Amino acid sequence: AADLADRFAELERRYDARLGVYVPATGTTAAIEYRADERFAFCSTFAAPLVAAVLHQNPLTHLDKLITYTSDDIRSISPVAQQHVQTGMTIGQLCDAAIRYSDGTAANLLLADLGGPGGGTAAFTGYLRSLGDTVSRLDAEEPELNRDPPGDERDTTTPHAIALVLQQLVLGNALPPDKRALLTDWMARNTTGAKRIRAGFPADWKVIDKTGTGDYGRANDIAVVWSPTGVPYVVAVMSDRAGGGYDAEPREALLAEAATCVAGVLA
Ligand SMILES: C[C@H]1[C@@H](SC2CN(c3nccs3)C2)[C@H](C(=O)O)N2C(=O)[C@H]([C@@H](C)O)[C@@H]12
Repeated sequence: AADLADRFAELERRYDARLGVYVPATGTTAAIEYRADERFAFCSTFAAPLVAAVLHQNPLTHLDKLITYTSDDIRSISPVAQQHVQTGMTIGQLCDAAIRYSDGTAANLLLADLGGPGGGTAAFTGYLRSLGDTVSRLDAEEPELNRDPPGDERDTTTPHAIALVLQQLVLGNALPPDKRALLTDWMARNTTGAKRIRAGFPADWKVIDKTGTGDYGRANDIAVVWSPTGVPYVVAVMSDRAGGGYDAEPREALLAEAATCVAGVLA
């Protein structure tokens, strides 16, 4: 706050970055928005609504179905799937890995499970449309979805759009309570987000999140946070550093600082 928009702009200059932030309005707080309707690549953030789509589409015990895969299926960072290729992974294990480790092979297999044209990308986009998101689009799977040139609309969402999607999934009634809890718990146990939105909120706030990182210095985090008294907020922070070209380093610190600024306003 000096003001908030000024603080975000200062961060953009510091990190030679484009920063997008959205926090939906609540009973007593106005929406926080900065470049909130600009498009940014999903990166692995899409895996959160992907898991919601797969959960919604199937009986709960579909989680117990074993999926087999092999060498040519490992095409992207896949910390868990690389370890289990010899035995296979259940849908539940794939959901766990896709969310908690940003496992790209897991995401790819879940896309294939959802099925339909574009290896599942069309049905994934259709799931978002069913939640009233007319903005986001997924066009490729991993790793290609991380590589669209700056400005290209393929594989993008916006801080505004993805926040409203996440709000419905975790806080709203997009999913029945049992599936909602599975999704929430996986994000609660995320391993990839300690230096992002989590870094910006006091330890007595609960944080669940799904990160994303890609080329052109892309670094995102979408989260639901709860105050010490149980008041929830949805926080979407997205960034890229197109000025550094394809190999621009993603800079988590930017997201941590942006989240700290948001937390200051929400406290
Ligand atoms: C690039 C990963 C991660 S960030 C990357 C994983 N990293 C580290 N692992 C151990 C130490 S740092 C850096 C990054 C992420 O979510 O943070 N993300 C995606 O988005 C892909 C894609 C395969 O789903 C991946």
